[PDB]
Amino acid sequence: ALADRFAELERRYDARLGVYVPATGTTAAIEYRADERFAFCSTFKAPLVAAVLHQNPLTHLDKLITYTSDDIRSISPVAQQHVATGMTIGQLCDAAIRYSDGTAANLLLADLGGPGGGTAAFTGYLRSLGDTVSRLDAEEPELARDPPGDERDTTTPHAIALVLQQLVLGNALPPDKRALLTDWMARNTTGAKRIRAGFPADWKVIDKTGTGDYGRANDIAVVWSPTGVPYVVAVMSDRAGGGYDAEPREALLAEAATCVAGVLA
Ligand SMILES: CCn1ccn(C(=O)N[C@@H](C(=O)N[C@@H](Cc2cccc(C(=O)O)c2)B(O)O)c2ccc(O)cc2)c(=O)c1=O
Repeated sequence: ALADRFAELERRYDARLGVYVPATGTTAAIEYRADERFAFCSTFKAPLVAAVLHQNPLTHLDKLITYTSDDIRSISPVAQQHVATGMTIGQLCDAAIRYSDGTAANLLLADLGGPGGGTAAFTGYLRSLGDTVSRLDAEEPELARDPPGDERDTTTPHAIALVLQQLVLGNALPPDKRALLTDWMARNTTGAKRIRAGFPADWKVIDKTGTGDYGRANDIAVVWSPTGVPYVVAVMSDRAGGGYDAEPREALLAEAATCVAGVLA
């Protein structure tokens, strides 16, 4: 069944794969290594934006943040182009999710305040959603580079799925803020070859990707069936057998997602 197919994907890509799809009223949970730890990588940027939204009025989105070239210490497709002008908190949220912008993520972490440049506050926000598992210990780009087995900067497919479920389908955020998070994930630019590539075109997919060393490739998504039925899909992977320089394999995530989509259809 599904377990054997996931295991064959692991063999095919020389990878470790984790999958979680929460149960619904009519479907069973799908789980494969769902309670094993995997590095967040940039998937944390989605609940990070939720934390900032939660903690502030909507007018906070229009606050201008200034930063320097030396502040850019991670891949930052949007922030690279706005050193002179700055970026608003809302623009940083947009960039963090839609382009996986690392400087935007670090500035949003800083905006949360507190120890660890915001990382403790972020972890605290997850705790407020009942996630006692995940932890963020570093900012970008260090958080994507911990050795396999290190618990720093890790979550589990199970844990992050339940968090994303509350944020997008639940009531963790009031409707107006929830709609912002959902819109940013819906217009993500980095996910076409991952969960999106596993679901037929008549399914809606919103997502946030993560990529790291040791061949890390993650994607977390909410998907809607052609009749409007929602599901949460978390897929995480690494290729520790290839060492630090191992190439991430998007096709592994696309194949895993295709397996999931077939079961959910
Ligand atoms: C100081 C210079 N330096 C050094 C290392 N570094 C870094 O490791 N970045 C990982 C990363 O940002 N990851 C974010 C993802 C990201 C964001 C934007 C683009 C890309 C891309 O691959 O094109 C990837 B996240 O935390 O998941 C990363 C790790 C492995 C990769 O194959 C790609 C990027 C830097 O960004 C960096 O600026």
